[PDB]
Amino acid sequence: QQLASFLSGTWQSGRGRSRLIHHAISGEALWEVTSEGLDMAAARQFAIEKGAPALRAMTFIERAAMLKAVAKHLLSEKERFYALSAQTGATRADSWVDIEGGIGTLFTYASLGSRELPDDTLWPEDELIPLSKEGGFAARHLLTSKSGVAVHINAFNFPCWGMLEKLAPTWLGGMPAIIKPATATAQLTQAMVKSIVDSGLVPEGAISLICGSAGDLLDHLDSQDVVTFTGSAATGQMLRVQPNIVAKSIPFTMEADSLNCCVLGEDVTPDQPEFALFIREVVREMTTKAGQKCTAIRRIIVPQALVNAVSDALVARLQKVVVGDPAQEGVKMGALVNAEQRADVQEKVNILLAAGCEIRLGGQADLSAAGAFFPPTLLYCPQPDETPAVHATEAFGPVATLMPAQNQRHALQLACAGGGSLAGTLVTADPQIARQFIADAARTHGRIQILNEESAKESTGHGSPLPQLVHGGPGRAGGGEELGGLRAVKHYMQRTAVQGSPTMLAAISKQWVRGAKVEEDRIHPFRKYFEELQPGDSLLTPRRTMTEADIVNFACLSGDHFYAHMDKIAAAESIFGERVVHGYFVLSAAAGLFVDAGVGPVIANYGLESLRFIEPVKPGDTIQVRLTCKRKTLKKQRSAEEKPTGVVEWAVEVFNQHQTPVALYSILTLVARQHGDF
Amino acid sequence: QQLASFLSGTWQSGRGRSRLIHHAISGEALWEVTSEGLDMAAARQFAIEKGAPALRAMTFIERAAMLKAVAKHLLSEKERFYALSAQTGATRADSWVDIEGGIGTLFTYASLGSRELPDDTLWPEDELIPLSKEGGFAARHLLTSKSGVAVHINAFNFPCWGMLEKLAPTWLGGMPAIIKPATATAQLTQAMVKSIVDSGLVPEGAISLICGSAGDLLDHLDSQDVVTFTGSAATGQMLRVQPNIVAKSIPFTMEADSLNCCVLGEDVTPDQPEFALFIREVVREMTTKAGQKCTAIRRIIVPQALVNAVSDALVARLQKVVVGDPAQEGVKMGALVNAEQRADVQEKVNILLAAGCEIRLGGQADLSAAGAFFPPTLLYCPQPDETPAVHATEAFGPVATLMPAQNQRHALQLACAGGGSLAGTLVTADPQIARQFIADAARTHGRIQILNEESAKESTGHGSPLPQLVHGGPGRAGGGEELGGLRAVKHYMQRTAVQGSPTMLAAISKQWVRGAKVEEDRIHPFRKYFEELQPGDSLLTPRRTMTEADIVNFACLSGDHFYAHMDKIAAAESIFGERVVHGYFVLSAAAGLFVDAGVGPVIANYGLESLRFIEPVKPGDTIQVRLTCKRKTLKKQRSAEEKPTGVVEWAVEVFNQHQTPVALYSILTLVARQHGDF
Amino acid sequence: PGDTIQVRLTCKRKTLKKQRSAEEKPTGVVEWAVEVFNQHQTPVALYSILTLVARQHGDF
Repeated sequence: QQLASFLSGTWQSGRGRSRLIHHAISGEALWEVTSEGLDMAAARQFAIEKGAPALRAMTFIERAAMLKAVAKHLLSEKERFYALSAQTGATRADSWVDIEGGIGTLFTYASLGSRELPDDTLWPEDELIPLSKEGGFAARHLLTSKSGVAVHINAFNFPCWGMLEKLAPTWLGGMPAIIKPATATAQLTQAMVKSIVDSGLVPEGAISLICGSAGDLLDHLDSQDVVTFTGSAATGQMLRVQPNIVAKSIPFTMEADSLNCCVLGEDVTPDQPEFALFIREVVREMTTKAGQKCTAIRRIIVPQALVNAVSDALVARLQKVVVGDPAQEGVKMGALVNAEQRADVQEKVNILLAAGCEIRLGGQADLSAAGAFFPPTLLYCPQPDETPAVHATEAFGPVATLMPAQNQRHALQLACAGGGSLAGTLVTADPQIARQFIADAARTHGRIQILNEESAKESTGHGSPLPQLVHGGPGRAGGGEELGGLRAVKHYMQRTAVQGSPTMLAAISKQWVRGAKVEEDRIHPFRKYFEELQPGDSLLTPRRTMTEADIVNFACLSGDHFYAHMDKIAAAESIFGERVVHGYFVLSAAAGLFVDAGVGPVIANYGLESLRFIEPVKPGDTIQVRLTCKRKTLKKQRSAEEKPTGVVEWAVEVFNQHQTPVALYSILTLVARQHGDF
Repeated sequence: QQLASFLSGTWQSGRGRSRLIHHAISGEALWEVTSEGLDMAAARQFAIEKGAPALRAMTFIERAAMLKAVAKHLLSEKERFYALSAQTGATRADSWVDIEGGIGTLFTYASLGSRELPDDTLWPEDELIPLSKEGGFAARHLLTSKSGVAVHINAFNFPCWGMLEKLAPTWLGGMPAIIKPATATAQLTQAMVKSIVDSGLVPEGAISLICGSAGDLLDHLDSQDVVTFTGSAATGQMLRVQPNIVAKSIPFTMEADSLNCCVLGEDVTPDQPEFALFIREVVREMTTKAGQKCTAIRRIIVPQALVNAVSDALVARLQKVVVGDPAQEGVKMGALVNAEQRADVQEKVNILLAAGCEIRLGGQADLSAAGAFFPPTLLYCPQPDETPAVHATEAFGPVATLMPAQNQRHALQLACAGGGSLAGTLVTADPQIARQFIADAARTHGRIQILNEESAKESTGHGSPLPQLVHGGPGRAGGGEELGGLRAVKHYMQRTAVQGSPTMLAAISKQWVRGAKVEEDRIHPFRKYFEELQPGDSLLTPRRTMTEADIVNFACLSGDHFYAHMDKIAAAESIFGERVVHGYFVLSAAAGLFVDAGVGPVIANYGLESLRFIEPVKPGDTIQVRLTCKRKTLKKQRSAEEKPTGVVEWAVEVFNQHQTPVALYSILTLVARQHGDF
Repeated sequence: PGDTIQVRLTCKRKTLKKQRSAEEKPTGVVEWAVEVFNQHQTPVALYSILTLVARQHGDF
């Protein structure tokens, strides 16, 4: 039964050398996978010529909506993916974390994209940077989608989450994706790809899949392509030195095997709840996914005195875990994905034992059984500082080593001795211990969780990588970063400093910037609908003279009698030298000047972005307000009856009678739209 | 005369194979450089053991102050550097751009560090990310200094700017630097290093210099080290595939040769000022530094009709440039740095001519003269789309090629055909042309300037890389990024997502976060000095009942009679369903509730960071304010008489009678300090 | 209290004023009818205001 790969817009399979996908439980070969003789250059060309322009033509809002629609479509058909994930030897809980994590990642990226990405094909990331005394020359940073292709090479650990976690920012960045999943679990990935292709929610060529060898795809890539890799250190190190990749300076991101630690604080004792939740956390991370998650705990660092206690409390809890076929009731842990994986894990355990380690709970597995089952294994290292192999060798299975520490600094040294890790946990109740541990060991771990009684109530766990947080680490972990929210998007884009006149930068950004040309229409901007508004549509308001009465009345009404406003004697000795107008009164008076009272397209204010008071305002000063449309962001209608609205940001500039700016800030608004989009 | 290298805290030179530094004008060998037999592992160990902890112990404010002090010290001794830069064959203008650019970079990084980096050894980059319904589990990103060493390998182009542009963010990131300058101009770099070492403003081992070969330093590096490279593509590609670098996943940044373009818009005509300033820009970039700056213009893309005009206007302007010894009056352009450089430039010119190019102004140089002089050269390509060598070969000298374009899209294709560039210029007056050009060609250029009449008045130039903007580009440009303001700092740090209870994250960050434990002292927080304040010091204010009178009075005083507040009929048909209290009145009433009136440590408000109105406030609702100290930032005294002040950020949470948060924002304040620091 | 007022302002009459000199600002008298209604559209106030409005073109 050939596993088809989707490339050049067609489902096709290769001929020649084939690799077998076996059922993890049954042991029967149920797929064979090959891509020999398929034209990889044609696949790349197809993705570039039509997928990439179609994605680039879409705005970020449209791409976020496409992600949301794809997330809903995939969620509707989750049962198929559950059935196919059962073939990988994962329980319902493991399939839940994989599939729902993937779909949750898509939802989260869609929400983030909708909330805080521009309604444009270009992304101005920062505010204008002044570079001249007159303000005739400035610059700002843009992010533009790369015109090439993103090549994602995934591991077998998360066939579905591992795809969508890279696919969501790749698509949100406007880049077509070619996905090369790990062979061992490729059959699952294909199914989701099929769904997406059959959804008709994506442009043609926006997604391609290669089942089997990548052939010579990496030899056909150019400067505008990117490569992401997850798997063994050796394979990624081989790919990093690819002559074509190094010649064209192609961005290459690698995530590799990591020795994730779990440090027990010296403040905790067996009587504390911290002890119990530490044992529970370690066992959960060891047993979930048969410890085949890249964030599973491999090293357990505990105080010397506590060792003999912990070694008991784990084993008993680790004894209750039942390893078997997840279909039958009473199994809480499945099997590994492959017999080859089991042999590898056994080899790693044997290496650790040969390098001075003691079995606390069984490390020998049956290397003749049809199922790829491995018993929960706990090892012990009496000399952690004299055994380097415990800090270099990791078993990609339900295997962890516990080691003693002293004086809370030896623990930090042992945590840092990993040579770089993806995740770390410290279990403590003392804030100072947490501070010291982070300050000394965050440089070697990409994620650290401080687990206490308060956190454990709703903690998503040590091993679950959330889409709002970075997934990566230095050194042995590979040196990549992923899933850092919008950070990930910026890996599929080119950052360009654009210099020039503010007017030119405003036109380039399709956002008004300080010092740019404005349009005054003689129609008040708040009376215009979202569609009639343009960035640069501006109003110069009537003036208002600030009086001593204004200071007194605002201080009375607000209750703020701060000495700088209401005490002459003290204000004489202040930096200003006399009593001044309240900053918030300047803001309030400005609002009075520019706001149109009538019922209109403006729905709500709801926001104020970045307020600085530059110059004091004195009685007898006269303020004037320039109100300019800065940025427009359409909001997709969540239903059919909802009022079609858009987010409009307005730059407000408040000047005095000398035209010197006294207040500069931005307000957010909701403006009603004439035309909806269901 | 041996050129000493500063490593292991000592000035020392090597023995054996030596390379000669010649005077660019005279041609006499005046230095010889060698580092054979010097212990590179000892240098690395020395930098790591004492330089790195000493830098890491310092806060960002202290490190910014160290940068500022070093900048002032270097500026005091600039004449020595001018005299030594004269030996490199650079004019006073070129030496000015190099030395003052370097010192300006140091000043700018110091200012940026002082303004917007925390008063701590850790850097929380973002706001708290909620990850639970109760708010018991959250996460935020920290940046921590790497414990290793930064190895900077620089080019001969900017011996001093090229060092300081990397040194300023490396030190601001808390990382020791080992600098390997290009041999050809190493004598200049050494001098500045000497000054720094002799300043006593830096910790011991915070800076090392290697003059000559790097030996086997790259074989001794670990996961916590970083490498930056500038120079030829071949050398950087060789370094990228170093077995030790690829094994330990050591961050490697490369900047390589780029074919910087200058596109002339189709809207411009010879009668327009745009034409003149285009000619002036192209000639300036060609002639400055004898075109040895990495951002010099190499390709000139002009409309077909304009070609014969431009080809004339350039040549005449290019004829007036006098090439000779800069010491004698009437030379506006110096020589190249080396005879080897001259031979290389001549070889590249000959390659271009062999690949179908025509001389418009002389390309043949005297390869027997003592001085490394090269005449200003202008070439012409009749078939730009049929000659690939014009889009791959660059001459690192005063050489540029002009080529025709058509229909404004062929120009964009030719600009993108460079395969990635550091800088690009478009000369135009039409905003739509600028928009199209950016939208289609920003993905292949790291910096683009739109040059018009308005910009040219104070434009710093096409070739000058400013410290607030990114310096880098994809593909042929190397794929690095540098000088992106604080972005650069983050390349020398590890980004770690820290998860846990808000209380633990507040302790870890030394900044109060939403939902964390607070301290109520029964002393009002505004009455405490900066030193007595702690993040988490909080006050729960008295309550104030919002009334219809309050709405009317605030609308009257401010002048804002928006229908949502002052019209019952319209407010009935709004989303809220009845008239509500002004958001700014909620803000003003909150200020009245928490502000202490008395003369005290609080000096000014000056700021409001991020305001969102979550829930409407109705008449008969009662508001209460929780005011908490969020972040403290000490300000270094610029003089001895200045009042010692610090920036304190306060989180303000305004609730209604149901304890539901109606306003969440942050205010900035200046708080006086008891103890100054001169 | 609790009534909501709305105002219709309409130009009622225009009366040009002859310039007495050459430097005087050319102005005209404009009368405006003001109608103030409540939420039931029942008129609660009816009156006229006088105004001086500047002219673009004078007549010496």
